[PDB]
Amino acid sequence: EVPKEKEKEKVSTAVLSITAKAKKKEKEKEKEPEPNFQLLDNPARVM
Amino acid sequence: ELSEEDKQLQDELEMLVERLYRPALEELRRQIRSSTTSMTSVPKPLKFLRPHYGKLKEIYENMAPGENKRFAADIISVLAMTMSGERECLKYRLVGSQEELASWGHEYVRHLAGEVAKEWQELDDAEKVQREPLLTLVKEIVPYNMAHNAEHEACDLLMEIEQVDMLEKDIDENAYAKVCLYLTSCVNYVPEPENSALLRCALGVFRKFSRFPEALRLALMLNDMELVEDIFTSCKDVVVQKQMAFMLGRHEEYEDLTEIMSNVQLNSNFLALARELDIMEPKVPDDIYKTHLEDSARMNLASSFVNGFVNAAFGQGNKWLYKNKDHGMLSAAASLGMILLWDVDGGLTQIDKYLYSSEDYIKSGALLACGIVNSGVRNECDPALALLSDYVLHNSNTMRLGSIFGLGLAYAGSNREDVLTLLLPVMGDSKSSMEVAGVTALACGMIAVGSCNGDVTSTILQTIMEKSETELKDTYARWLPLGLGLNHLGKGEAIEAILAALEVVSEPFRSFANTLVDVCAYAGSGNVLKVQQLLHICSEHFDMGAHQGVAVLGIALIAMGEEIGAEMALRTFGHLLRYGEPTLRRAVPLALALISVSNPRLNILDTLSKFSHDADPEVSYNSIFAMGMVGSGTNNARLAAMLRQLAQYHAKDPNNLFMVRLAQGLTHLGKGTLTLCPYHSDRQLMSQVAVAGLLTVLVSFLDVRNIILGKSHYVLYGLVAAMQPRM
Amino acid sequence: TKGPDAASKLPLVTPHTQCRLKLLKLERIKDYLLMEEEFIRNQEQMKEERSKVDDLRGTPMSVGTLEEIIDDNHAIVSTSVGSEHYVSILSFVDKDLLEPGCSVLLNHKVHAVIGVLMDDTDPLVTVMKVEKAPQETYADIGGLDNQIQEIKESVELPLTHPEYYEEMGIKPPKGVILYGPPGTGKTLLAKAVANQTSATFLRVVGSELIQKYLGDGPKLVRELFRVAEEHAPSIVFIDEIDAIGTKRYDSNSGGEREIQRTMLELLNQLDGFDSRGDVKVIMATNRIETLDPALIRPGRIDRKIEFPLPDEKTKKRIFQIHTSRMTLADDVTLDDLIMAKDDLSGADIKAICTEAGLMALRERRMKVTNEDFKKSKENVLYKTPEGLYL
Ligand SMILES: Nc1ncnc2c1ncn2[C@@H]1O[C@H](COP(=O)(O)OP(=O)(O)OP(=O)(O)O)[C@@H](O)[C@H]1O
Ligand SMILES: [Mg+2]
Repeated sequence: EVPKEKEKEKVSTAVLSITAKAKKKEKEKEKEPEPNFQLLDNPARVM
Repeated sequence: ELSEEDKQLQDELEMLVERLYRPALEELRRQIRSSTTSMTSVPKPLKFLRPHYGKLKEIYENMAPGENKRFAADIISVLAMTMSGERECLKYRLVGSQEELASWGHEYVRHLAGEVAKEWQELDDAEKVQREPLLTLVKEIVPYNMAHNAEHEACDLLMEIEQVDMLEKDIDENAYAKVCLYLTSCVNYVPEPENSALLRCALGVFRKFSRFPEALRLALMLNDMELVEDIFTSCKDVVVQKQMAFMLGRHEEYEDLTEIMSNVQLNSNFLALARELDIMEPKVPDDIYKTHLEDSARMNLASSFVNGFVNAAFGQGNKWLYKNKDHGMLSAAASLGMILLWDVDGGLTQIDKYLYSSEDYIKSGALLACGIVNSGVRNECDPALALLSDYVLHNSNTMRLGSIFGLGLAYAGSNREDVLTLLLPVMGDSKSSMEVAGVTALACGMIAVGSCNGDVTSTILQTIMEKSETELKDTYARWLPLGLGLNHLGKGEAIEAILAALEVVSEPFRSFANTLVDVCAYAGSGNVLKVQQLLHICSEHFDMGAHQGVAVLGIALIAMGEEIGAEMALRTFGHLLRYGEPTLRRAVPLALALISVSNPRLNILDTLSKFSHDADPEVSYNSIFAMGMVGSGTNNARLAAMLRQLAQYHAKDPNNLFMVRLAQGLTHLGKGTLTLCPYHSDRQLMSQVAVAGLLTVLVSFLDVRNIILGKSHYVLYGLVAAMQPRM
Repeated sequence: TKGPDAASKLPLVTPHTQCRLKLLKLERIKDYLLMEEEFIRNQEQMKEERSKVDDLRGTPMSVGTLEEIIDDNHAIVSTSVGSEHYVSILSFVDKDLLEPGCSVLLNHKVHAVIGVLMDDTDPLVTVMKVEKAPQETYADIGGLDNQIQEIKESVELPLTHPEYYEEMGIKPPKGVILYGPPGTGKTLLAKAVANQTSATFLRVVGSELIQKYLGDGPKLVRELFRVAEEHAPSIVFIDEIDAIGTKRYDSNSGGEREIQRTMLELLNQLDGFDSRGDVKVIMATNRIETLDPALIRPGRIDRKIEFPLPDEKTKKRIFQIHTSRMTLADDVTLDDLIMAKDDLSGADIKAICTEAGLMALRERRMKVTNEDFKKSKENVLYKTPEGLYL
């Protein structure tokens, strides 16, 4: 499949030492078997 | 080493741990005499019972109540705080009936405080039952701290994870210098609304000690007008009530309380301090310049701007006003009114004489003169209100474009319902013109001053809901966001609903809307997550420009408290303009200016100079206006000299010469008597007055080519609205 | 005349006593610094014709010294072999930067004019340049108030207030000696100037201007002062000038005459024929009686600052500074050392404090005591016959 060119992503926000605190505060506030046959057609790619 | 007697003590410890239980408890606990020793570290029994730590811990595990199990916990927990043995064993010991700490040392007290803190962070809202014993603990420790002058550590415990009132309430008296200033600094640098928590904590300290001309200014930091009246209520001494009224105006006996609040005599005080070291001298532009040391309407505008910025409010026109050529607009009439600032007495007469005069450029200027003169002074007999409300109601530019900014000048920072009802219905401006709608939003916001007025917010929201796709992304339609921001200042996270509502606006626009709303919101306090957001929104490369511009202005506005933060932001902005796009480069000077207005530090001056002579005229204009803003109201030296060198370099550049001469006029602005600096009190107030003017000025100068070199000039007189005396 | 360079200094958290306020402030520094680093990494990672032209440019470009430009496209250059050539001039040079003595760039094979290298400052001077900001601001300078005021008038005020002098035609002082006994603050009052001065600071050591090659010293000095003038409205700190400053004598050796030549070039720079820009010279010395009037003159050295052994009040303030960051014991009165009129330097006070802390540490303690201060003084101090007077 065509390799989906991914967006040029950055590095994380890094620890500003109250990033986790702010995230926690916001969070608290918010609170098939494969078959056993093939049945090949008449020209059969039989390896 | 192990001197013979030291080894004998070690052998005593060995026998004690190897050997019923009452003597063991007695002597093992008394061996903490080493820690209680007023003059010693390295408590010998601590670290002599190091190999026995595991044995003692397992013995306690396999221990049951009785004669033992009571005082052995003390030794277990001291050996713990030395190594391992957390608050589970600490509180088991305390339940062992020893919380006094008298038999233990300051070292153990501090270690216990830290241990309590770290369990509190480790825990969540669940298992809150354990907190209550820990609260009684903290209550038992804090008196020990106020005894042994560990006030920093006590305030640490109080600020820890939350807000606390009991201690600073029970912090004795006449020793509050620390709890005052040190907690003021902690406040200045807090990241959360527990800022406001520490704010009213310090306020309560002041109130308990019945000396609060510091909670005076703390009132403004506490965005609670109700608290403002609460402080105003007591005012048991008229002598201090007078000072409080003067402070309120700058930012029983009812005859003069409202008079001082409205500052009907601030003009008298300013003129008296002018007489003190008199500089009263109607002047000529060249002297502010030095053209001897080396008649376009552009030169007329430059001369008028410098003259007004210098002689503002000194009470000293049509003859020299008459030289108009297209862009020869009401600038000079507003300049005369400004030179007459706060002089209502003669202001009425002069403005009436020059309003009964020629076409729009003489009547809109008169209305702006009335408003700008009324700025900063109020009275029961409302001045200029009748003229503003009756005249100039037709749909058109010029007239209302000036009149609405005049009304904002008259009654900015009032939140008065009468002018609100005057301006909100008139905000409907799809009938009128686009710049008129912009200035109407400007005045509405400048009066709102962060009032969070639902009505004005609705007006702005409906105006922006009225959308013309091509009009939005052309120019001169960003003052709806500006007014929204002015209506909402520093209220914290109470902006998400507005952001969600605005999220319907078209993608190419509304970047400015969101950014300017966000910056007019939380700012001055300093939030690292927020400035991270600002820097990242700058950092997404776009191969929009004004979006990064507003982001830059926001970094400036947010980094206006902590001087440490301001300097680091200077570093960041140097990086930005170095590795930045032209829009980002243009925006950087505005941020520098906001960081240091009228505080001309050599570093900012040097950086702006080095970036001045740029290939982009917009960059050059931004840099030279940044020079003007850093030097404003200071007469600072060598700024004029280097600026004249810059002018001579740009000898034949018309726009550059005009703007640089404006920068010189700013440099000599107010002859030092007026400064644009925010933070009037203790350099610690995001002053609702003049922040609106400064922010409007910076937003407008985000694009200088289109608006400034266009059909409008009221930005300069908005900056004047921001002006304030330095005496 | 490129313009001031100065140094980059991070802000200084006001508290020094170990405090959660200090922790918070320093974490503020941390977070803005991390933010700067992010922006850098993100933007510079997350985000033709001149390339081929510079490829055509000779990759191992050499450096010559231009001499007697000729014509519009044919300039004479030299080489580091004593040879010289009539080289060609390409279309890549800005032109008008080519002056005799200019250190030009040349192509390895073609030997053409392929650059101007308007950046060549000798390594012996660029290493001496100052780019760090030594944390010694005017807060640890106990007392010395008059000396600090004079040095501030000399160094700061013609930068942060160039209006007082222009208002009355006077011109600011150009040079200041700091002279005195062994340990008074003559170098602290230079460090603090480096701190608070937004102007370039230039280390200098007198023992650094004496060069092996004959005639090289009175070229290193010219390089130093040319760098000072060109690169900034700056300050030049010649520490220990008594290393070259001795009085000129007739002499009978080569080295002494060479040292005197270095002196003469220094003097010609300070006040020569032509002029001096905004370079302010700060010189230091232990003995001012052993210097040449030529450099002690009040045209090159407009101010002289004694640093007398600090008096009683200054000595008190110095103990205050150098014990402030220590856990003192309430039984310690910092006056036993003050009252005694024994020659005590600022460095001597510092050493007393350090040694006292050490004696406590040996006593197995981390907070000073009066006996510890007594022992520290007694074991630190290093060094008229009785009855001849009185
Ligand atoms: N006023 C002062 N306050 C504090 N420390 C001082 C003071 N004066 C001198 N010192 C001490 O000076 C030491 C540095 O040496 P100082 O600058 O005194 O030497 P100097 O003899 O004047 O000059 P040089 O370093 O050229 O020999 C520092 O450790 C500092 O402790
Ligand atoms: Mg020294």
